[PDB]
Amino acid sequence: LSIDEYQGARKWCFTIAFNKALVNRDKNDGLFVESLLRHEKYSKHDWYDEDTRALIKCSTQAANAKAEALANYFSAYRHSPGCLTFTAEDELRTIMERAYERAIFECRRRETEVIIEFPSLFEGDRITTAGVVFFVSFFVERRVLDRLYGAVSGLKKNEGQYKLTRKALSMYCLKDSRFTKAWDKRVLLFRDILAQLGRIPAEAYEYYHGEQGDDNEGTNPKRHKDKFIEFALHYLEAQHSEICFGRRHIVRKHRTKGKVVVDFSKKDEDQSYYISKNNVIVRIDKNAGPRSYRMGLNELKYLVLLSLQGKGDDAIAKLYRYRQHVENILDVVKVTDKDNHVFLPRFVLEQHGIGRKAFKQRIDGRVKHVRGVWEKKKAATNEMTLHEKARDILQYVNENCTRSFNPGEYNRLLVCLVGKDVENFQAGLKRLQLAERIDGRVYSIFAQTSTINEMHQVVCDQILNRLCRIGDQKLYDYVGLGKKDEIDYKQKVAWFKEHISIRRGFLRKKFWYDSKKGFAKLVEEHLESGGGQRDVGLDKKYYHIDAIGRFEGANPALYETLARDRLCLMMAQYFLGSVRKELGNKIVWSNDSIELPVEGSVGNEKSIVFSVSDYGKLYVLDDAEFLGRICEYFMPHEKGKIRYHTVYEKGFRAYNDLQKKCVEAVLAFEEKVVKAKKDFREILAQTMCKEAEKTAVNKVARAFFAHHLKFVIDEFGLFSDVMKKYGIEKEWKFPVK
RNA sequence: GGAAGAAGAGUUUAUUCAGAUAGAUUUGUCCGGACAAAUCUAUCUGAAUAAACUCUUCUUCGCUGGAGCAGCCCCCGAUUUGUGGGGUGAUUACAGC
Repeated sequence: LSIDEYQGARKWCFTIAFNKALVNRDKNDGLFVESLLRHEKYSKHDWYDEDTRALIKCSTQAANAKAEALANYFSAYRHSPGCLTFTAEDELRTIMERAYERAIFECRRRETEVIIEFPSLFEGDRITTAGVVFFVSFFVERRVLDRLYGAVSGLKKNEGQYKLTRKALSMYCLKDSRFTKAWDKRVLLFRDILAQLGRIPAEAYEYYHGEQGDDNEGTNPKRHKDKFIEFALHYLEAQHSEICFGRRHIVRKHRTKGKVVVDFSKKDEDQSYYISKNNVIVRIDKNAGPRSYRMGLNELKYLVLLSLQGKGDDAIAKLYRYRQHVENILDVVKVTDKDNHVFLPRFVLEQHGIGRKAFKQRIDGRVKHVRGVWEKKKAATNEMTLHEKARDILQYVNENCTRSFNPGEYNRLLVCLVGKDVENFQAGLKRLQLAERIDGRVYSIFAQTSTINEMHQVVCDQILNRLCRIGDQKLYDYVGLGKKDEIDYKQKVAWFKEHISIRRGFLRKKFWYDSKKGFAKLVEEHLESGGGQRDVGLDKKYYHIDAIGRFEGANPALYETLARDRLCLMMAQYFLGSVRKELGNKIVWSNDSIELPVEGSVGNEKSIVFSVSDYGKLYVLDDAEFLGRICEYFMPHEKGKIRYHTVYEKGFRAYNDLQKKCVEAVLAFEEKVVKAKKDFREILAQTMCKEAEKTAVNKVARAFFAHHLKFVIDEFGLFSDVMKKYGIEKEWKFPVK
């Protein structure tokens, strides 16, 4: 349809389409892959062949150059004549044919019409408008593609074949609706954190909804375990760069047996952190060299809280200093003061003579503790599990035996005891008695008993009797105070220097010195003031018990579980608000919404409102200051909180209607001035207008070209009058619109 | 009616997503017309993360010496997890039979 003849001002609608394609490419380069993989990525089956899939995956970043080249040719009448023609040798021409064939086959699966072939062929090296619209189908949304499919293109003419042509070209296009990116890591963290935070604590579930006898996870779940540490470590890694915690892996007498090794490699996703009784290992790498420490939960929660206030990084610096200070103390142990005294462990201080304890007090402390443990075990006979009882009974036999039991023999005896086959135990005792490994007294005392409870009671009686016997050196041997020390001091000091740990409560004294408030008050004040502006979904019924006294009962536990849980809430926000880099810092959270405030008047009413799903990067979303500008210049009357859909449906239409009429006029002016005269603002430079006015007109043109507006108000009037000078005038009602 | 760890097989519970099917509202295109987007309300498939519950296979379950600056427990107080004072015959970033 005179595709080559179509030139000059008669064809300008492609210009804005390619300008939009450029800004879409700037937002995301992967849109090409997404459009090519629309039906396969989130679905079970792929109609693409393996070779076609390999071609699509390998073909990346080359197509955008071709798109940019075509945009330049369509943009200007002056230059770039040979861009349109392309060789059939190109692989892009192969993948286009494959995709078009698959799409037309899918449309033919609709068996309504097969009579007429849909035209999409490119004649030899040249490409028709069908090829151009098919190519620009990628990188754009549905509505712009429909507008370009309008009467501007000659294909729009309605026939019986028209509907199938509309479907085939639009097959690989993406709707301007959300199409939210959902497989990102941060979103999958946020959803699970919220879901787990919506669960009943165990202790409160035991009573409030507690049943006299006890569905399960069915209706109102119970959180069996707490996962505060896993989320806190993820947040700490995400926020800062230096910190990377240790991780554990498994790979492969007591020789060459597989033993877990703590390593700091981040290559494998399967690696899980190393937490054993609420201890972690941290790495601080900066400046001269790496360093490391181990920390408890108490110093972890304070740092996690400190980061959110915005002072976190400085705190990390203090950790870097800590080790050095300890070194100084090791030189001045005798000289230094009490504050440095609390830093060093016991054995270091004991050598200098400080903290020595009398032997008799040690004996008295040890013996009563051991006797209390053993008398508790006596009352706990039936309650304990078989695993504990078997070890308890075997301990007496192994202690009585003169020769240390072989590790291999231990397992079979443990299996025999746990199997309730006490006869095998008796047989083993008889076998060991003959060689005299074990005393015959144990065999005599064990023979009568027939149940594990009876044997446990017998053993407890013997242990209590032997503890009851008068003081002797055998008592010291049995309690373990008799052992001597044969290791030099220097090796122990070297080991201690190799392995250091942080004092408990170190962070709290440094900054919150004057504070009288506890943990909960400190969390709650920042939650109310800094802008959490939310509370956990659970009612205060579960987190407190009214009947029992406040201090009495299990209430001291739950009152803390709330105080930490609030912190978790804030962390979840950081995993969603950080999706966008440009905005997301000015964003303010409020009651399950996300609001972006625009000052405007001194009274703030120009705020815009997103939902959680809307903030997920739909194609409609953009940068920050452009929103304020489009609100200022267009639709001034509306005030108050505005749903983003209203701005989307109002401002963008006015912007497009203005821009099309502006660009067509400027192109016509360029053509006319080029004809009258007989790139890079050469015409505007030729104009007798002032250089400031040249800058104004080219700035106004390039602003509408780049889809962002930053020009001042006065420039548009100058552009209007200079355009009027050439004799072509049209009114767009831009100001006070 | 043994305990932890690993590999594997599943099972069902609650939130998200993609492609399709209807209803209302609303906007803009064409010579009253269909169409094109959107926001809510129901329908059908499929996919991913999390929690719990079964089954199969395997692996380890000892003794000696140093460490309690870290993790646990009792006194003493408290809108509560405290650089207030006393224990823990060791839980291990470890070394030897």
